[PDB]
Amino acid sequence: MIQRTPKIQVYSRHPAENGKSNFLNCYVSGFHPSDIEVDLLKNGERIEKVEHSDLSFSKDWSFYLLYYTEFTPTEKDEYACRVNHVTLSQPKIVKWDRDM
Amino acid sequence: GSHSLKYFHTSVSRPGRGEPRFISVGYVDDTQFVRFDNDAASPRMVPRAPWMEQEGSEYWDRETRSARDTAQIFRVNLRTLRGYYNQSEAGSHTLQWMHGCELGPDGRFLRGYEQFAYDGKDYLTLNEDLRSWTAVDTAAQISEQKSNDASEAEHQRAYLEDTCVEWLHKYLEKGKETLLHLEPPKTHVTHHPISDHEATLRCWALGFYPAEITLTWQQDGEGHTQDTELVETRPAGDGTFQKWAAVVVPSGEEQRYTCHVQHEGLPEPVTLRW
Amino acid sequence: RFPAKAPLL
Ligand SMILES: [Zn+2]
Ligand SMILES: [Zn+2]
Ligand SMILES: [Zn+2]
Repeated sequence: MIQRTPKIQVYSRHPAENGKSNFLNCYVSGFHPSDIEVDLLKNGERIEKVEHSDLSFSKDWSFYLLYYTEFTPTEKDEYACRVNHVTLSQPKIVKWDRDM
Repeated sequence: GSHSLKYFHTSVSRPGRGEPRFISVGYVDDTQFVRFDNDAASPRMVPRAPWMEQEGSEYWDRETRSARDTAQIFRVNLRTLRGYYNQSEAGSHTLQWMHGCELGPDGRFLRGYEQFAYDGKDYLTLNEDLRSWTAVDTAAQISEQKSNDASEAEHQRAYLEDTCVEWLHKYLEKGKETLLHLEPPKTHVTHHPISDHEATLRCWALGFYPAEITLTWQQDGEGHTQDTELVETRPAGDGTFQKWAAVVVPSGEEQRYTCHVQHEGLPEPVTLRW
Repeated sequence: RFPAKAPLL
């Protein structure tokens, strides 16, 4: 019964530009077992229609999922990803930095 | 170029709730094209790439029947394995199965794969000759002996060498303009000062396909070592991938550092400064 | 093409 903790990246599909439509991605990977809670946050609040890819896994059997939502970055809106898993001692929150 | 058809199967037991959850996805190279998820009234194989939504219902009915039966086999296997390990029926367990064939540059069969995993660890692995198995414990040795008595490795080899190769050619034809298309990375360097005397140079590679790529930081002169931060290659969400590599350099000494990007879509490697 | 069956373990 090996348990692996998830790796998280929060990023945009295209380079960000305020007032222009884009896609916000949360990439979760390297985790096991498969069940996982991933939410995209806008100014701390949960976005309500988030789509995710179909469960697949890497050569080491750990799973990966992409969670994405259309969004329009602004100078004032802060976006983040909240991930929780059986391996985490607390839910992990990663803020979106348009430079990473 | 080489190509491969791969399938990844996942089955998770639901104690006290009946049938286990079965999810299966198929890939041509780094392009998913099909998915089956048994969490429905009458679940069906569905297309997950545009070049697959022209196929007749005969194909989808055939794939739905094959996927449904494999889901039933995994339900038996999960029960069998929790018998081997003397595990209670109240715990949830995962059985993962991945297999696939790989073509060489000449378009012919070169390699086949098949592997089984239970609760995230290796369980039973088909060996490179596609004739023998490798077990990780006594419990997987019963599974190996059952397969050897039923000539199962011969059955899997026949699928990998014949069926998988024949249908990979068909898939590579229907999605010719995308699957055989190489997408070069679009590259640029950004500059982020850590302190008055240090700065970060981040080298971006955006919108490339396939996912295989190499980013390295080099410094003018020889014998140098760079402590490069390297992120896992990530999907852009549109079929291409992203990656970046960062290095910390002293302020004013930025021009002596260089980013080198290699990719199948690049006739020659590209070079970047800031 | 999905395999017709999966090995019995
Ligand atoms: Zn057989
Ligand atoms: Zn192109
Ligand atoms: Zn200083």
